[PDB]
Amino acid sequence: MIIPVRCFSCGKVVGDKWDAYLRLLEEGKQEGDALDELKLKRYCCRRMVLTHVDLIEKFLRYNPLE
Amino acid sequence: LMDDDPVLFNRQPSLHKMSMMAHRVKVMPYSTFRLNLSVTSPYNADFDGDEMNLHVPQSEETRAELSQLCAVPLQIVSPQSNKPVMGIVQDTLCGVRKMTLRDTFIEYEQVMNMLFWVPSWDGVVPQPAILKPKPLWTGKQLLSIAIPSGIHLQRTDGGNSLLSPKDNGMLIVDGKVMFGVVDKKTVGSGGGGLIHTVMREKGPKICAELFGNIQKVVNYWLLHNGFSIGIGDAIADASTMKEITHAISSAKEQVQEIIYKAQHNELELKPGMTLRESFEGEVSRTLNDARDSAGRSAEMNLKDLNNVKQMVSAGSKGSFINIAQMSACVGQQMVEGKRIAFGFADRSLPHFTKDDFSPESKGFVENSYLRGLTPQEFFFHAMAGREGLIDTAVKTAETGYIQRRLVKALEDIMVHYDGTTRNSLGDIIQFLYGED
Amino acid sequence: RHGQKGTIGVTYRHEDMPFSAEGIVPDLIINPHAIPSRMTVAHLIECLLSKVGSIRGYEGDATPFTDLTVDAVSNLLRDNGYQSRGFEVMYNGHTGKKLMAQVFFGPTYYQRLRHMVDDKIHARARGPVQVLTRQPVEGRSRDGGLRFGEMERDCMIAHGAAGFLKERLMEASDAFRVHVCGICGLMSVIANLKKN
Amino acid sequence: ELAILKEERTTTPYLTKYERARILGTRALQISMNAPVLVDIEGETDPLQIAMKELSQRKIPLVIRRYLPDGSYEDWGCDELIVD
Amino acid sequence: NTPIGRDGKLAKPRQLHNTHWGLVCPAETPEGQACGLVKNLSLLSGISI
Amino acid sequence: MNAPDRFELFILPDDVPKLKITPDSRVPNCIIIKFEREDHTLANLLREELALYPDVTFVAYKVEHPLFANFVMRLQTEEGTRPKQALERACASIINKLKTLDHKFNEEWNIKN
Amino acid sequence: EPKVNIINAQDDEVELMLSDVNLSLANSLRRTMLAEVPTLAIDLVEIKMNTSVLADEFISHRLGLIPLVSEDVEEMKYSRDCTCEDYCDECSVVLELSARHEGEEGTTDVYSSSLIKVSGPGNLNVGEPVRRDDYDQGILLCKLRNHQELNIRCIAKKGIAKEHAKWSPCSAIAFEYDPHNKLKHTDFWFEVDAKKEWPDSKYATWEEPPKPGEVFDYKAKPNRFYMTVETTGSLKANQVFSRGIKTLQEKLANVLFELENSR
Amino acid sequence: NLMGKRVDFSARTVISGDPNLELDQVGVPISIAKTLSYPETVTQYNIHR
Amino acid sequence: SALFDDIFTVQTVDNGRYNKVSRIIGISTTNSAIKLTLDINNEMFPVSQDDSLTVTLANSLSLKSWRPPKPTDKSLADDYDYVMFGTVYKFEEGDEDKIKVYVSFGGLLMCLEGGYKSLASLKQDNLYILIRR
Amino acid sequence: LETDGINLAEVMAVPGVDSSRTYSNSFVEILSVLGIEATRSSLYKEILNVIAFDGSYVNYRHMALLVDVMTSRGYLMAITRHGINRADTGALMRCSF
Amino acid sequence: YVDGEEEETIMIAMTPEDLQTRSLNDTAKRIKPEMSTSSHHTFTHCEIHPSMILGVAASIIPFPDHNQSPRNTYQSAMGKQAMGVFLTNYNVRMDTMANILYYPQKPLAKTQAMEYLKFRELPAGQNAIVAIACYSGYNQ
RNA sequence: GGUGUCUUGGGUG
Ligand SMILES: [Mg+2]
Ligand SMILES: [Zn+2]
Ligand SMILES: [Zn+2]
Ligand SMILES: [Zn+2]
Repeated sequence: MIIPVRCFSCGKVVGDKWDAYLRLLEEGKQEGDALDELKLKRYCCRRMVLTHVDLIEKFLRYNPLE
Repeated sequence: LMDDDPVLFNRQPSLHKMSMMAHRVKVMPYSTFRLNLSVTSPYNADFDGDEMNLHVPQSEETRAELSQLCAVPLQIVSPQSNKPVMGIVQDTLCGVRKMTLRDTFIEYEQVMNMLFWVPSWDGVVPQPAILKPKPLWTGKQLLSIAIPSGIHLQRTDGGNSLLSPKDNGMLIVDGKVMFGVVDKKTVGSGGGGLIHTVMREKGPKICAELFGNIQKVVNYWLLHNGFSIGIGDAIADASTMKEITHAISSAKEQVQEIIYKAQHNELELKPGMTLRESFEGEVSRTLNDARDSAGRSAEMNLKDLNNVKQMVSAGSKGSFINIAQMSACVGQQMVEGKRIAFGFADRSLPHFTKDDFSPESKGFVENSYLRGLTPQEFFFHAMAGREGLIDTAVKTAETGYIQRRLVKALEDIMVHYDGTTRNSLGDIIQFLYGED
Repeated sequence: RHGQKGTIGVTYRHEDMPFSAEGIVPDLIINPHAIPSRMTVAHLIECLLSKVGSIRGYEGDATPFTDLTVDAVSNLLRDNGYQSRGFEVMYNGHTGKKLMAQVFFGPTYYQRLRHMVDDKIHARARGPVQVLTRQPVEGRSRDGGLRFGEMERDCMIAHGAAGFLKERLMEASDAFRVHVCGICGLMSVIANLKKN
Repeated sequence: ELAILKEERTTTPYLTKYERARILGTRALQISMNAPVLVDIEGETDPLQIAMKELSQRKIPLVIRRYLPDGSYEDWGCDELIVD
Repeated sequence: NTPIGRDGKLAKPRQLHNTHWGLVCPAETPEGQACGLVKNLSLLSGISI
Repeated sequence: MNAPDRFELFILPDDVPKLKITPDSRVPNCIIIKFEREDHTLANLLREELALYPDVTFVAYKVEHPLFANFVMRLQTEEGTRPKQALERACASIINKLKTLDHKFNEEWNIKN
Repeated sequence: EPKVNIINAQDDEVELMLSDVNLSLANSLRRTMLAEVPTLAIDLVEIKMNTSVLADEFISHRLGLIPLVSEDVEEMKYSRDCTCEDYCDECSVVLELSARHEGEEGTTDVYSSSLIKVSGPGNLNVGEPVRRDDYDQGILLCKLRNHQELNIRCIAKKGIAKEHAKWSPCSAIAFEYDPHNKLKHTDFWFEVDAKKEWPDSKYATWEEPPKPGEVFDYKAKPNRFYMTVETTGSLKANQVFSRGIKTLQEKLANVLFELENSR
Repeated sequence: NLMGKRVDFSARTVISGDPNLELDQVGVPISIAKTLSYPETVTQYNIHR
Repeated sequence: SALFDDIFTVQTVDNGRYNKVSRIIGISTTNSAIKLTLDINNEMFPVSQDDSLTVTLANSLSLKSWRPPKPTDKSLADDYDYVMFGTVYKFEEGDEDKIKVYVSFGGLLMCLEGGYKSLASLKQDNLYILIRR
Repeated sequence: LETDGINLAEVMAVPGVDSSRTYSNSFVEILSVLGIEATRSSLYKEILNVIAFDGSYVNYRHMALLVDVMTSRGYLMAITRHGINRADTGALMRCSF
Repeated sequence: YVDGEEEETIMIAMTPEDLQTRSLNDTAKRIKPEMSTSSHHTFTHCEIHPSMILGVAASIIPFPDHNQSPRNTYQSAMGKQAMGVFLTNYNVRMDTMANILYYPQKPLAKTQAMEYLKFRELPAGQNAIVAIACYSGYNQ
């Protein structure tokens, strides 16, 4: 839905890295290199960001009803 | 409802009298029931969705009936096959096999914790098997702590001597294990094992407490030892792979020779059997023995540290066929007792040519699960599994009908005070029950 | 995704769970005794592929009937600085001592199924009865009772518990009182209890 | 007419599991209705355990009437059947 | 859905058949009394108009 | 709906003592201690501290159920020593060791700054 | 006798080797730092207007998971030990979040930096959401479109990680000992050779590998422990370590107190 | 309705395994322990409790 | 104060089946036809082929709850390198002068042949085994 | 010798055959030829064969009781309504089935 | 297109590589079948890809050719009961029951078919870190 | 103080 604040397994804060990750993917860096640069070293933290599906973009498309 | 109240506990279907047993209550949080794991065998239960019913007796007479007739300790031995039905299962087994190996040693601090974990421990620390240069206890000592005193057990496995080079067989003297790995043959539900012996000599209460003592000791030791399984436990080295593939090629050549003999009118028939049925029986024999030989090679390749081998050797899960199918060859698929029929015109699948009797055409799967099945082999194995699912889904109704009819036929039959076995009309069925 | 269903038996906190040398702790610990007799090798292969994909930052391809092999995946995994078969040295959470055996460790895709215990837990002491039979109604939502069917009766008969059976079928269910004529044996007796 | 004399009683001298269960249940129910207790109650308050104590000391004042398939019966006091 | 019905223990129409290849999924079928009677189309299956 | 509160792990009630000592009569000069609202963190520390004293002959602990936040500890000592006294001695020793550890860590951290 | 040797020391993490201590001590320290070091986290949320697509308790869970500066949290009181019938200014920190999208294009992101501390037991340095830099935007909380609004009053309280993971000052405490398996505490699974098939520990070069002529030693215990504490910014690494030590000290002092005053 | 029937004073829920229970023990949830009941006659041994 | 003193020459050592345990065979150097088969912990007392072991069997270490030994006390085990405690579970008073004793050291097994005059006093409940070199 | 089809009485007479040991797997034939006790023996043999085929072991007394109920009246009583409901028991038992 | 009846008369190559017999020795990759009985094959058709025989539910399974078929059937049944995000407009719909996972994650090991099944756009699971161990006995 | 009946389809054990 929206990026989780913490890593499930260990609890590192990954919620402040989604925008940097998107900008890194924009400038051509492949996913492993982007995750390396954000200093996500444990594969739990890495799969937190690598497997996220951002559905809030899809939910926001339905007009506010008030 | 409070602690130690007797309640009747039940899982459907109730196929035998040990599907409904009386338990003592212990109140706990969460919304799920809790069962000791050794009683999951008589219920035929597991923990992947199952539900069970609890009935509360509403008077003192029904409380006494439950506690004195239906209680779990009283049902350990069954009259169906005069053997125990509750045994040691899963980790407690695998763990006791690993713990009672000859080269398993324990230091003083883990020994102290394990001793304190035994509810019936009498507070006396046994002398260590090794006193110098460092006190070490063996797992056999710690397991012998669990067994009550006054127990003698003796088993011979393949004519072993009293010095047991393989550490097989079993000798128990005054409740202490002298030699022998403790596995399914000793703490399983088979007859003549340790559970049956303790039941017959000490009674149902001490036998019930034996399950708990052994479970606690082995679970602590396994918690601090560990046991796992990985993809590497199903992988055989190159030489065993060469042996397996050579055996499979030899069997394919044998099948091709049988095919040539049948086509040139040289096959030797069997009594009560057609030339085609003889041909099919001979081919099935050949391919089954091929799979068995490849499996034997794969099993021989496995080290004593292989985790699959440890689970099989403990007898807690899996068998030789599982190792064979995982590592060497899935083998031949059968649909309704026969090989894969020619569902298309003169072929099994439209990727074969007509009248091709080779093992690959009619459902022999040459690969293992590790290697992966081809699409044809995948489809044939799916057909066989579908046959199994249909059988499982469809036969249970006939079986339930048969058991209902048997119960209605025999429901009115009771042993009377004069020893006779009579029905509700008073007519004699047997002058003495069981003739003994 | 390989037929490996199960329910949660217990939950442990972060500090109680076993950890690897990198401080990674598992979300989930399943039992080894579900692999051998079920022969779900794809589960282990997929755990290995998922580990490699998460380490190298891509998604593993697990399409059936492709030319991928376990050996290539293990070569990649060892090149990434991990034991090539997915084993890791883990430590005991309670004591910090190493485990004597190494543990197959990695990510696996799990599913949250619709069956929750809180939608199934039901108890009934006394409650609504049926109009016709005066027996407990049927249904968890209606606060019903559980059926003590025929095979349950067979098991109680095998146990020889006659009193328990009578109490299940009478005082825990539709017990009633009727007056019969001692001469004609029909329940046609008109009774006025307040007038005796 | 249907009672059997104490000399020709040919049933087992041992309390069966069903007889023991019902005797204990009935005694426990009786004691829970403020009946007098024959044993010395030291620690236990549960009527079932008190009934077990009475059963062991052969002090339960009850009678088992064992019906035969022909309708006749034998009478055995609880104190004279043998408890294991 | 094949409307055979459960009145009859003929296991033949419940069976995965050779001609099912490519047309109906070899693995997806309900457990129990609908096993083999309720089928599921393969991804590239198509029904003529 | 049956889940207990997550603070009952550590918050001691007013009617529940923190610590309760009973003697083990089977062996001489031994005591059984039940620690309420504690877990392996204190238990393992105390156990491995006590296991290294010459006058302590037996020491062990267990957490009988993971869903209940307590542990029970069995501790025996020699004839002259009392197990209680050995328990205060172990507590004081671990306190001193932790204080020394803190001092050295602070000095190292300051130099590293 | 205990010794500490710091190998790397920055604000979020400290990597240190611990020596001349028992393994139980090191593991107790790891457990205490993971579970029993108090911090501050939002424990009570009050919704005024939430017209976002996200649910009220979804946003509440996310807000509870936001790290807050907890440097002075030890001078604060547990909300179960204050005489106040309702959290007073001294046992809680009150935060405000107000967000709103004006305009008919674009999406307004709601970040943790938008949280504003209103009250709290001043001048204690608690409560502020942790920023990485001066220009940090914090954690993503929600997203807002036209006329969607978020008006929230959060309460923050003192707690430990036993009660809920949101009070954990640490993410992952790496911990290991005996890189060369001299003590033989593990027994390596292998296919061909156990030395080739197992990667070396990252602290292998800190200890001498065993010589082939060497025999097994049955007197050696574990004596050197390599551990890397990491934080979420709520506390600093040295603060986490020192307060874990202090928490262990006070637990032991509690035990000592009960023993002496049960006499 | 006569050979089998629905009964009061019963409960049902998912089962779980517990290595720390005795063989003849079953763990009962608090909510079920409070919903179900046992009628206990008051006597001079249980009146205080 | 000992029951059976002797010196043995190790003949074969087959580690094979186990990793920390090896079975050794040894004939007495002074009185052949006295055979000894024994399982021993490798990591506590490594043994090589043709090595010479002084083996003692005793019913006590003096000159019921095990507690760790102090430095200050003394026992018979002070002069040896490898001490084990075991249970005699078979005394085979067999052929002419073949006498076999079977001892289980917590699952580590021992067999000892020889004439009756050597092993007559080895008919005990529990036996210590002590080893040098 | 093993043979397809069944004729016990006439094959039993054929010279060269051990007339005292010929056996049939149709116990109805046994009943018609050899009597009811031989029928009981054959019935137990068949049930034991079917059960113990796969290595399962059922204690003797249970199958003995089952075969004694089926041969108690002098003729083979099948375990069906057509067998069970021709007894002299009460109406309520028969209706309950 | 071919229906079941026409399939009787055709000779289908299983993969595009099967159209030519190769002359290997890979102990890991499975031996693609010899097909030696027939001297010269006259193929008329080729499969586009053999994995297309599976349906919607079976296509989620990773490496279904390494499993025994009953487990594939059980997963085909159980994957339909898995909490996910059935639709993106679940907030303007009013249904009797609905379950939405908080944080759906796409799988780390994926099949090609899920690109067409939208399983990566509307996932129904989470990648947990799993150890396989007999840790304390509560997972038996 | 009193929360109704029957069939169809999809699952869990
Ligand atoms: Mg199940
Ligand atoms: Zn992480
Ligand atoms: Zn009348
Ligand atoms: Zn306050």
